[PDB]
Amino acid sequence: HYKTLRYYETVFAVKPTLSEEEMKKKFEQVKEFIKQKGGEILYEEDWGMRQLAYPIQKFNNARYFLVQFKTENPQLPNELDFQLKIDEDVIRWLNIQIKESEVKKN
Ligand code: NA
Repeated sequence: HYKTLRYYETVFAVKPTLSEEEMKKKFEQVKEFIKQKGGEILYEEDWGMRQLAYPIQKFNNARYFLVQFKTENPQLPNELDFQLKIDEDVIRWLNIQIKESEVKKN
C-alpha cells in the first residue's frame, strides 16, 4: 500500500581513537538527531570494534553502530547522510530503506 510512513536502517562507523565514552555519546547524538527530524527509533545494535575490510583515513578498525527508525520526513535519510558525512569522527555511514517486516526488536 502507498504510505508516507517509511522505515529506514542506518549503520555508521566511528573512528577508533575516540574513547568508549565518546563512542556511546556519538551514538546517542545520532539518535537524538534522528528524533529531532521527525523519526522514531525502533531498534538499535552496538556491534563494537570491527576490523575494516580496507583502511579509512589510515584506520584499520572502527566502532559500528546500527539504528532502525520510521519517519514521514522524506528528507531524513538525506539529512542523516549529510550529517554523518561532515562529522569528522564518523568515517563510514550507510542508509538503507527497509520493509516494515524487517524491523527487529529486543
Ligand atoms: Na564523516
